[PDB]
Amino acid sequence: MFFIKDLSLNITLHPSFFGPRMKQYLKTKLLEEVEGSCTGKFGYILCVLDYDNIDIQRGRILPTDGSAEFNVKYRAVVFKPFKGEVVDGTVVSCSQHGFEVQVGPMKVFVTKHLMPQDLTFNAGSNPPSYQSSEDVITIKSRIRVKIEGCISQVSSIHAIGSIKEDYLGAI
Amino acid sequence: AATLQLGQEFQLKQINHQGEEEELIALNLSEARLVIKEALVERRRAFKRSQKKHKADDDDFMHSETREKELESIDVLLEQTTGGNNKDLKNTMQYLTNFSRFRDQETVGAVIQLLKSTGLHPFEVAQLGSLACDTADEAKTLIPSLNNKISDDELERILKELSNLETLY
Amino acid sequence: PSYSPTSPSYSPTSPSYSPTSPSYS
Amino acid sequence: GQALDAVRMRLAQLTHSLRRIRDEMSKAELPQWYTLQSQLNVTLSQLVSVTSTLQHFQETLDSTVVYPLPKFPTTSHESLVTTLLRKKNIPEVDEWMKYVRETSGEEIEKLLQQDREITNWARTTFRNEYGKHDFK
Amino acid sequence: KGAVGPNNFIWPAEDALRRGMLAMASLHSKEL
Amino acid sequence: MNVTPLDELQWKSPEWIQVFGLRTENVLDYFAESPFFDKTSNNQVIKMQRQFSQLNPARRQILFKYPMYMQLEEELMKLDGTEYVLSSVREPDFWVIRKQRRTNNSGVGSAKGPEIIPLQDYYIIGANIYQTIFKIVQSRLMSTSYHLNSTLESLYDLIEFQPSQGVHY
Repeated sequence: MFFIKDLSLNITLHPSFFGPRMKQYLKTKLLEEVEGSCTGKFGYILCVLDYDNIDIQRGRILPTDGSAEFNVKYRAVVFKPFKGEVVDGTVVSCSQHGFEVQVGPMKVFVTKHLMPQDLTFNAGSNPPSYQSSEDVITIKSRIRVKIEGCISQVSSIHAIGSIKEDYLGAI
Repeated sequence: AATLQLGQEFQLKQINHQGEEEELIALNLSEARLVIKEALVERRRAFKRSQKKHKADDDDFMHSETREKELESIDVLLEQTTGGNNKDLKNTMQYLTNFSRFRDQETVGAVIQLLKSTGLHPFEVAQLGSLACDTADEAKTLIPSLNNKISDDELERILKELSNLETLY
Repeated sequence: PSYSPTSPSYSPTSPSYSPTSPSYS
Repeated sequence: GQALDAVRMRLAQLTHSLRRIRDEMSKAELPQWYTLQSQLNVTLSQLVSVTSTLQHFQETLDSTVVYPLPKFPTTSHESLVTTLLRKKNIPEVDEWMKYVRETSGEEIEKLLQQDREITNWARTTFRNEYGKHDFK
Repeated sequence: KGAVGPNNFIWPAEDALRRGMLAMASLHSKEL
Repeated sequence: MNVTPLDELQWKSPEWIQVFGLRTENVLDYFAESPFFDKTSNNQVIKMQRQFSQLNPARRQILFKYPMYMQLEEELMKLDGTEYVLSSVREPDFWVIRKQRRTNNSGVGSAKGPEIIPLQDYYIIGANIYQTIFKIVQSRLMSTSYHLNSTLESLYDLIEFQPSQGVHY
């Protein structure tokens, strides 16, 4: 879910970049390393605001290697869900065990035990989908999934959701 | 966040770098897409200004005729501002563009005014801006926080007005 | 919230076009 | 009240769009043609939506009866009350459709049915013309 | 202010013009 | 034959206010000679009956304030039909009447009293009388559309095109 947060990072600048243009190198390093990353403490790093207003701190030369470490604070827009969240998304792949829904930059999987029995798997259809009396769900179909759990690793967060209750499926 | 369990990291009250408490800010697909597009075009303009310092066309990007032309402008913007090293940003931007409920800034402002005039939680407001529900009960079930907090007539009125506000493509 | 309220666009200078005719008794 | 509330919000956004197009036309320098087209089309389709929604809920608007507040003082705000009370059209539009009707000027009914049959015939003819050539 | 006193106003009275003979003169303009 | 709508019709009676003056006692007497007062209403019938006999929220407040208003009910309950009754009064300049018609349905099975149904709106402001908002809104919108059409046709006249540049001014 999109939110604005205050973030900080420690960036090490190599001694070979020690010149009058160090601020430019720091800005390039920050933009090239932070944007698009994922942190389990704050979710995916989507965007950074006020690029011209980057805050900086005085260097502190490390005693072992000579690389100057800097502390940079900024404000960023990030995405992270919570337990019990309901989100609309796009069906990615269809399987017999369930389905996968892309929401934002993340994937939420639903197992066949997590939908009502009225939705039946049709493999002969192109592409294979889930068909019911009222709702049909397939590729590029907007589907609402109630996220139940999330697993966070260094570079990504996976999710598992359920649509077992009513008012779920095609919109 | 069925029970509005946002945790410490996403508290309603945020402490900024100035030390003053602020309301937590939540943006739907339209608001986030507009903000990121504005930031990217501003960064491109700053880059062009810097290049001119070392040594018109920007009005066509923000105003897009069609979804495909908007996507092409988005690809050009990513090529000229991002470098093509960030695939996750491209995927997020494509997801925003394909399923953006509202394309015009004024209509997005109208949606924001309609949703936050009642003073609901920012999470609920952003969810309503992201989700288009035909009936009030559908939204109430799909948004458990909205239960017991908003009258059904008000929710039906808001949903019908939002559905009417959707710009035809 | 509300992005911006509407500017007051009152036009008191408008002369109005009320038809007056049933004054004679 | 719900219908008038929807009318209120939609007309408020229409007035906001009018204020927008106003303060981007008031500049001494005219912007690019394309931005003007986008603003024109958006505001004009919004006016269409205004017309359609006002059409939809005529019964709710008609059922409502206008009455001043007991707390509202008319002695001091009679000018403001009269400002909103008056509804007569602007004169130029009035003589506009007067000259329009002047130019336009059982017989009328049979011309009406003749117009019906011309309309239906033209529609069928253009359907046939479209079907004649493969456009896919 | 609430008592309409005759023949003493700041501006010409509408009722004075209505009661004035110019009204019938315009009515009897054909006789003129 | 061209008729001015009665909604915008405004009557002035300087002679009556000069002779009698504006008061709640004779506000109905002031209204009697107006065109809006239908001669077929039961109020006029009550007036001739009284003449022959002599010859031979704020609703409850104005209910309890005046005794002639009482006499109005005890002379109006017997006659059902189009009748003129006062709505509200704030002195010394504002009076509004309530235009309603009564059908005393005394049929078996209806425990309610006589049916009261609105017919028209009348506002007495000063010595003047005023009598749909839908028409006002549509008129304003159509005049706005006419002005917009004029402006846009003028602007399109100002437009000039060249193949090698596009459209300029």
